[PDB]
Order: sequence, then C-alpha cells, then structure tokens
Amino acid sequence: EDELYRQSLEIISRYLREQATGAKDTKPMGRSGATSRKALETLRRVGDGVQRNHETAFQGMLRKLDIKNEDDVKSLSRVMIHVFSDGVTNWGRIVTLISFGAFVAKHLKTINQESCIEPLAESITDVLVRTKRDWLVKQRGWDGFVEFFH
Ligand SMILES: CCc1sc2ncnc(N[C@H](Cc3ccccc3)C(=O)O)c2c1-c1ccccc1C
Repeated sequence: EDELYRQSLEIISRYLREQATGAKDTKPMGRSGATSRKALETLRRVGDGVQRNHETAFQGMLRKLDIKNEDDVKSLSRVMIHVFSDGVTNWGRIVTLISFGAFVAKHLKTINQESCIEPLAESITDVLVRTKRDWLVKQRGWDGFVEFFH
C-alpha cells in the first residue's frame, strides 16, 4: 500500500511505547526488518541522547503544551505541523520531533493516559510522512536515517 508509512509507524510507535514502559517489543519486525531494527537501535542511541542532553528545553515545551488528556494530544498535531513542518528538513530535526514524542509518551504513562500513546505515535508518523514524503524518499528513507547516524 504505502511501505514508507507502514515502516515509519512501526519504528515510531515501537520507540514511543518502549520509552514509555521500559519493555522492548520482541514481536518480529514486518517487511524490511533489517532496516526497522537498525532504525530503532539508532533512535535508542540518538533519541535517548537528545532527551538527556536537552531535558530542560523538552521539559519547558511539555509545560507550555500542558498535556492532560486525549484532547491536549490531538492539539499537539497542529503545533508539530507549525514547529516541525514549517522549518528546514534534516535528520537532526526529524530525530528531535521523534525524541520529543518519546518524552511526551513517558509523561502520558506517568499521568495514567497510556491510551493516548498510540494516537500520539500515529500523529507524529502522519506529520513526518505527509509533510516530508519527497525528502524522505530522496534521502533513501529509514536506510538513509541509519547511514546518517552510523
Ligand atoms: C512541538 C515541539 C517540537 S517538534 C520539533 N521538531 C523539530 N525540532 C524541534 N526543535 C528544534 C530545536 C530544538 C532542538 C533540540 C532540543 C530542543 C529544541 C528545531 O526546531 O530545530 C521541535 C520541537 C521543539 C521546539 C522548541 C523547543 C522544544 C521542542 C521540543
């Protein structure tokens, strides 16, 4: 159907869920498994890095967005389009968008709003793939991401 979308959702949804709960998903990765695994290993290193290095900036943004429920998560979409989509495009901003997803997902787990983590992952994947389709394709998608951060 749309392999780039499917693979993107798989990687982003797994990272966000693993960050929120601490459990690594052992259910085998779907089509192009070698790439999705390396992509997720890359996020574990670079994404954990951005969250640790920029905790204060991440925390201040979470505080502005005041996420309390499903409604607040739905309104993050408009913000991500304005903040992410309207800026320059590059793997460093893509990793920042996804890392901030993880930081929000951990927040959702603490406040007993885990049911919002899957929707969040879908919203981030939709923002990324809908708005950066041609750039992702030109940069060889998730193979490119993995090669970029080696
Ligand atoms: C809605 C929140 C989002 S989505 C997003 N996507 C890409 N980059 C972001 N941020 C980087 C700056 C940057 C780099 C590293 C750490 C912190 C902040 C960019 O704008 O270059 C952002 C931000 C965002 C914007 C401002 C403050 C905090 C965040 C999370």
